[PDB]
Amino acid sequence: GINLNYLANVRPSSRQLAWQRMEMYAFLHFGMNTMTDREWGLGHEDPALFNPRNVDVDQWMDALVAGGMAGVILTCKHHDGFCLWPSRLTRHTVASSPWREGKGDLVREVSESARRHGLKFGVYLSPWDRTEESYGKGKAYDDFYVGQLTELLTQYGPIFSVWLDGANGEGKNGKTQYYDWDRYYNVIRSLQPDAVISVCGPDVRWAGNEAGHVRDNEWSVVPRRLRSAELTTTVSSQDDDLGSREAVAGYGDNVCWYPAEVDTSIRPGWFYHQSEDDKVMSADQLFDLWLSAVGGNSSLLLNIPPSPEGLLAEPDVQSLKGLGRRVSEFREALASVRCEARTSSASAAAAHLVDGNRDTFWRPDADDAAPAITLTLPQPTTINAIVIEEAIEHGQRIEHLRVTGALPDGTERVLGQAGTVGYRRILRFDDVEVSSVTLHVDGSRLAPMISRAAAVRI
Amino acid sequence: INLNYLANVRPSSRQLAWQRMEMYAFLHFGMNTMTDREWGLGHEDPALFNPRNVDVDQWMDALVAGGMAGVILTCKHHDGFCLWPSRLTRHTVASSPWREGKGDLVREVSESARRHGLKFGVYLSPWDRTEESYGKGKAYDDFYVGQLTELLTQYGPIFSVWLDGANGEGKNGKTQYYDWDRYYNVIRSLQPDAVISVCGPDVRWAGNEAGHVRDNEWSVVPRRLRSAELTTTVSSQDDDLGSREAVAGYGDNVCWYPAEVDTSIRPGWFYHQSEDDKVMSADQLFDLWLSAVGGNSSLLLNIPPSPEGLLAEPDVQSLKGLGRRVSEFREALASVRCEARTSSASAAAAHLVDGNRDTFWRPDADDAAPAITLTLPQPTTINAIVIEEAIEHGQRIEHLRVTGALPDGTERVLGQAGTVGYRRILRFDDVEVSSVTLHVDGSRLAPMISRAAAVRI
Ligand SMILES: C[C@@H]1NC[C@@H](O)[C@H](O)[C@@H]1O
Ligand SMILES: C[C@@H]1NC[C@@H](O)[C@H](O)[C@@H]1O
Ligand code: NA
Ligand code: NA
Repeated sequence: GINLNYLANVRPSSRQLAWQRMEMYAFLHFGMNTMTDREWGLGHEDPALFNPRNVDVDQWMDALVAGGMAGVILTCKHHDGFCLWPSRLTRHTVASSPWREGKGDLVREVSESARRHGLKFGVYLSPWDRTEESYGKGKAYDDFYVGQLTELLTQYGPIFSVWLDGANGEGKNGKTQYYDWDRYYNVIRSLQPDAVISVCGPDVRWAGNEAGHVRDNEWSVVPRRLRSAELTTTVSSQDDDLGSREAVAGYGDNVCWYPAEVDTSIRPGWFYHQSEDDKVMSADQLFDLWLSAVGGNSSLLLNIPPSPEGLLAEPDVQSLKGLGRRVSEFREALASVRCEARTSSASAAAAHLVDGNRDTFWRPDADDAAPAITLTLPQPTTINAIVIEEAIEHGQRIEHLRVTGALPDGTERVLGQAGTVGYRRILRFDDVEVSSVTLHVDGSRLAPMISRAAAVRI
Repeated sequence: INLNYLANVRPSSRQLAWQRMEMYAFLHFGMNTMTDREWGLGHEDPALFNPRNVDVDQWMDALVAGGMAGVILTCKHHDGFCLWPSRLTRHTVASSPWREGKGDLVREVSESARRHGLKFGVYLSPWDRTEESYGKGKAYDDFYVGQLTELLTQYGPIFSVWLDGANGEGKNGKTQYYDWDRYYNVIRSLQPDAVISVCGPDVRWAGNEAGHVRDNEWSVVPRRLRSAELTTTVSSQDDDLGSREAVAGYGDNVCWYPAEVDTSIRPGWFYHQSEDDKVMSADQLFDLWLSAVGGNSSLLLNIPPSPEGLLAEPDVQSLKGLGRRVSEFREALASVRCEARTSSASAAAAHLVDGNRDTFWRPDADDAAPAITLTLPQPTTINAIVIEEAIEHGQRIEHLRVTGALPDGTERVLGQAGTVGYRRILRFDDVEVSSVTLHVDGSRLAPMISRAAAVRI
């Protein structure tokens, strides 16, 4: 009652695959709310309030390179409506502020610094707008919104992500703006075709919470309706199960590649509050989050907000530095781990599991009824995770994995189990000394294609 | 008019990769080959599909000698006979005596194209004169998506899915409103790198099937053109689709949708022995290649195999001569020595002459007369200039005048063109010159030019 030949062959586009390989990148919420100490601004704030001191975006970018970020998404306009560049379409921008004597352009500062530091740059441009007078008027706000997309996507170099937040607090009897999303997506495709359009867009799906929670099973192949879920019995982005066989079977081919992005902040708020400088996630908590998301088929978008004194604050910088060192050490441990890989079938391809090469993989024969990989360590070694990666250019297929370990006395234990793998599963467990592990890939949609398997000590 | 928008409309990665193929082949083959028809009536007996000695390697060798980059097979034409054993119908090769009923011509072509280094594409006719669900609405969308799913998952990477808008039902036949959006989700999800062509958003049917190339071909056109073959009107046939006058009213409702000129080596698309004396010559095919690949148009050239299983000798000879003339042109081109000088931004003049498609010259924004002079080492007989825009970043040139400085120090106007886009090849009579100057005197914002050359074809 399920079409595996379709589901098992749904694949990322070029832009989705390149985005997936970024793994973790940063959010920067900065703007009028940094000055008023707000999470949501009421709107119509006086631009005179936007006077941050000593802004030094290279300090921001140095910290994000120390945390191993692949890129940065700036809030160019948040829901309050204040624009961080001198848009020709509104006076509610940095050109009406005293910052840099009215001659400032923070989108220009950030995008040029990001480029010098080897970080890709993306833009957040809030659909909801509490200041713009055309908002709630229909086509007039669509024209304004498209004009501001055109400014951001033509004047600031390559854009890797356009992030379209669905949050809207108009509520009961407030303004109604039916956005022309289709029109917006033609603007973004035409002007930055390599960008991913995220959240209220077709390329990247909001994981469904903002607390850093990661699903036990995260399917990148989901009903196509989820691309509309944030745009205006219901299938919602927050649902735990979006892509099981049970959930998707009745949609047939009305399914697509729409992979999750887990967005969360290093502080309780998105914007900077000095009151929260003792509530900054530590390096160890950030690394547990990175292991959970980037080892859970979810890209990680971590926000770190600059203060009204122009900097990323010292606790945040320390946590970023710590996170980048933990991830650098883990990636070197992964790259350098040695073991002999043996397989249940197709032994000629076993070496593709342990070659370091994300474009080679092992695929069991179609009649291998118990696909498995055994990784034998050079001597008894203490491990506490396995890492497995599917060659997702060709689809996402794994549905269950059981991991067993053979201990040095030759007895065996089950170390852990997982459902989905996708871009990467990092299955963690208690520290255990083993001579070998066996990954039993005992549920899959058609034969799985695995580009890496490893046993490691985090 | 909004030049900051229009001058920045760009191809997607798949559209850029497709444009770099330049020319590739169509193979119209199937039931109509056996019935000697251009359009089949439908419900033909599969026993009539009995070609002798089908040898797809003979076809792919001939396409490699013609310099094709890939091949698009008619997997199912309007008559509805399928060249692979689909599970969705019995109107296929499985019900024919070919290959004792155990054949798959889509497999044979796709595997032989891969062995020959040719990309593979699929033509799957939306109009179907046999399939029972045609005209019922969603039941035909289910059949059609089933067949896309077979073709896009069983045969390796697919570079183009070619969705013909031709339909001969007429006023009292069957009515089928295709679910195009559903079809595009199927093709994007199974073959994301494929370009969806004709009745699709990635590649635009040029609007004739005679090999005619527009004087001005804009890849940036009103977005409504993507729906023009899907059912004052704007039509794919209009000579002017993208001038400032035609597009200004549309604002941002424009997109990148580049033209493909499709035509056949014979008067018909399928093989007719009667047309064996009507095969275009190598010289005719190479004039068509210069016109289209020098006219911001991809060229899709059909060569039809016969009921005897092969591309016929005149076709092979024409393809061979075409490939020889193209290779000689590419070598005359890579052989030219010239110094480039520019009107502004001299630091990037060398990007015009480096052979690198990813470097370009762009004049300064206040250069009022952008120009390139190409000086030859000694007087040299030429008869074309080649100029390419860096189309990854958009299409901007609107007019070009080419002058020649002769060895006596006098000068002439050699020719003029409007658009450039991927490549303009501007041809003129043989002339001996010391240098040429490409005066790019109309553009949407500052143009970005990745190649300028003067050559003798
Ligand atoms: C990333 C978060 N998305 C919801 C929005 O309401 C919050 O203010 C942050 O921008
Ligand atoms: C390529 C041509 N497109 C129109 C169709 O009616 C013809 O038979 C050919 O297939
Ligand atoms: Na590998
Ligand atoms: Na160049």
